[PDB]
Amino acid sequence: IQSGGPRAQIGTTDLHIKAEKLVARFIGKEDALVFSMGYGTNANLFNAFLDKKCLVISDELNHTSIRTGVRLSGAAVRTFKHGDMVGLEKLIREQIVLGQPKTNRPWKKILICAEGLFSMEGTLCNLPKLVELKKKYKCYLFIDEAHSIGAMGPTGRGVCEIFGVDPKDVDILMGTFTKSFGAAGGY
Amino acid sequence: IQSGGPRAQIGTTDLHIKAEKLVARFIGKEDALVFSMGYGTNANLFNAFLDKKCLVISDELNHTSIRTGVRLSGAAVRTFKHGDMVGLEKLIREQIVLGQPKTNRPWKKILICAEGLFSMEGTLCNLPKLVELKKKYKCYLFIDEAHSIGAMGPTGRGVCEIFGVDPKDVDILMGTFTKSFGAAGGY
Repeated sequence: IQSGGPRAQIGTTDLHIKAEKLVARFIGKEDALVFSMGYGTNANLFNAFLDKKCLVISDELNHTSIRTGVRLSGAAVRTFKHGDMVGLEKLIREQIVLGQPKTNRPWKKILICAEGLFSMEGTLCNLPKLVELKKKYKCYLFIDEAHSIGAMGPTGRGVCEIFGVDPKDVDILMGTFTKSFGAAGGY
Repeated sequence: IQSGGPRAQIGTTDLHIKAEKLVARFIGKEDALVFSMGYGTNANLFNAFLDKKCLVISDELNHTSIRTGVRLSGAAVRTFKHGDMVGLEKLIREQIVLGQPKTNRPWKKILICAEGLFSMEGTLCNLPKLVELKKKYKCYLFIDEAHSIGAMGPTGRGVCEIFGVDPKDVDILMGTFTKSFGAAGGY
């Protein structure tokens, strides 16, 4: 029941490797990592791959962990009304045109954050149209499948199975084992 | 008394090579070209090395040939009042900040055009301060020594000799043999 330390120092075992391989095969992607907390995952991801010259366009109903993780990095934030895609496209166009505030230089990067299922409304996210705009405007996509994985779809793979979307158009997928697997952690 | 054709086709002789070498040695630069007209030189230079995403900051008293050459290329033009350097620095700063019009992207290039001696006022150009700002703000310098070369300076080299400026801070120097050499052409 005792760990050794960080994964980089001594903490890794073969069980971690097996779990990562099995999760990656289950989702349909190439590789995966596992952590000991979902809140920590969402809080420490964006700090790692973002900066203060980038932009994040996230839904207004996102979880608190995503907000904390984005706040820790330094990027700019703009939100669109929940379940509205014309507003999303309009915001994307306007923010590409305007550029960085007070300097008007081109945005170095644009990331879109959403959720597979919002667990206060019960609604889904319009994944096919999100893929359409991300391909058209060269954005990136981040999806949080905390409540979708394991419990939705014909065989339980989430919203990609529900909408028939190939799980290669989504740049980063993350979820937790807490909701529908009776365990703890994230990936 | 007959030429053959363009310099690229058959028109070159050894006399052209000797003249280019001697002019380059006389001015103090590394290499030079000679043409058959000064108006044509000024009209066809900027078309060759400029574009529509660049900016030209020229004095308000420049010759007509410079204006035609700049107009033929497509670049944007802004002028500063004659004999005023605070306005020049202010314009440089504002135009670097603002960027390309209606798009606000960074200026791809900035070129400053002046004259060694303005042959309607009799005044010179403040070469040392022009060099100071071009070095400070990373601009480029173009000088038109039509009336200065041959007839000004301790030994007749122009405004570089008058101000003691090393003729390496000036990116492009051009003049004519019409005024003070009793001939025709330009370099």
